[PDB]
Amino acid sequence: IFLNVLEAIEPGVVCAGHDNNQPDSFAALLSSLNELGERQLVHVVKWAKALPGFRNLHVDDQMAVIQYSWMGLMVFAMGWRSFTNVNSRMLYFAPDLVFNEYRMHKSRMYSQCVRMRHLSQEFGWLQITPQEFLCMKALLLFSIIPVDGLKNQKFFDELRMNYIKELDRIIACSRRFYQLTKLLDSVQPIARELHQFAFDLLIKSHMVSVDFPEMMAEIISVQVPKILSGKVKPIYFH
Ligand SMILES: C[C@](O)(COc1ccc(C#N)c2ccccc12)C(=O)Nc1ccc(C#N)c(C(F)(F)F)c1
Repeated sequence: IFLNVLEAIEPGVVCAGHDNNQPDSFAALLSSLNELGERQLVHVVKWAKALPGFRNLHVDDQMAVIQYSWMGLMVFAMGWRSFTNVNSRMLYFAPDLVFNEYRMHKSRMYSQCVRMRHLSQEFGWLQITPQEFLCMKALLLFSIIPVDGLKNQKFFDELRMNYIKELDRIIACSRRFYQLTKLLDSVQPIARELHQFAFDLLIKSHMVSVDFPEMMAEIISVQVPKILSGKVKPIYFH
């Protein structure tokens, strides 16, 4: 039942709308990454709200965790696509936005991309199944909260616990749980580097010819700083 649900609500492919007939440029690549992220958010919200038990959370907490977890969710999903689609040879951000090393360098996000490629390879090395991927991704939505707590911390704690239990079941074991939790923890530092990058870019957006979509600009200026300043922190297993 649980896996049936995750499979059913998994979003289809989301395209960036990038012009691949134009020579690569920092401005063009970043405008496309921004647009892609904005398009993806729309689906992340619909996805999250259709997750088992998600509606139990206080309305404010729902929006909050989606926004805090947004980067991590996409890093994880992107690494999986890269693994399944091109065996981690390139970063599959979208069917029309595939990054080779040249693009990684021109985007000025090289270090972050390399780390995501390593994550992509991990899916292969650990032979992560599509079902483990789905459950781990759902768990990622419940892996970052305010140090001060949510409006209804109890409901969140209950939900996170239940999702960990579903991962347990899909595994059923100790060694596997160790690997998977270690993998999940690895997503956080990567999302952090991207959060920092996004924040720095927004602040200087008017000087690099980059354009930021409405929702993304709000989240980067309201939510991301809470993460970078340590007011909102990921939940690590280890
Ligand atoms: C530079 C930027 O356009 C900034 O975009 C974001 C800024 C702040 C976020 C927050 N909070 C945020 C959360 C989620 C996605 C993007 C976000 C970018 O990184 N885009 C990007 C687009 C698609 C995927 C994918 N898949 C990824 C990937 F996750 F890194 F892989 C990255």
